[PDB]
Amino acid sequence: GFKQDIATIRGDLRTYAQDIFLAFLNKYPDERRYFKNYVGKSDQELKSMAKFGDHTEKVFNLMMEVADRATDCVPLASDANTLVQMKQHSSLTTGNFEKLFVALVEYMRASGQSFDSQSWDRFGKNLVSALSSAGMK
Ligand code: HEM
Ligand SMILES: Oc1ccc(Cl)cc1Cl
Repeated sequence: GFKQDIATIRGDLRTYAQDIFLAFLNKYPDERRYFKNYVGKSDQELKSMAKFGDHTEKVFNLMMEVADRATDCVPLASDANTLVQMKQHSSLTTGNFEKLFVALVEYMRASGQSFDSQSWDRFGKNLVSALSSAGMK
């Protein structure tokens, strides 16, 4: 279920984080504009860049913390507020977050694996509502 999925992802965080983030940029290539140092770089060039692995791992570490603190895939308002008030997220809208979660669920459905992809879709929908409520356009 969702709790096991958090354990699965955490066990190999850097690989899942890189694979899901690339799946996101591949599905929505205009989103790469927010990551100016990743434009025009192949996947293997990205993996040679320290900050690509560091910043993907830390994004997914936080995502897993927010997922773990949720009740029945409903995140804490405090965690939504953290994501809205981050300087790095100042120009984002809830649509950016929805795209990441559409890509994450598509990755889980395409994987070998028994992810609870309905729960990740729900968690994403609930996190979008919490982000709006915390003031994200
Ligand atoms: C639940 C979803 C997300 C979480 C948990 C999250 C978390 C984070 C974290 C922890 C950082 C700082 C990483 C570090 O300094 O090492 C970060 C930076 C950033 N995030 Fe997010 N983020 C999320 C979604 C998004 C989305 C949807 C976008 C844009 C489409 C975005 C754009 C960025 C950008 C541009 C940075 C700074 C890039 C950099 O300096 O490397 N994030 N995010
Ligand atoms: O390194 C990252 C991976 C995913 C997302 Cl959404 C943002 C950042 Cl900075």
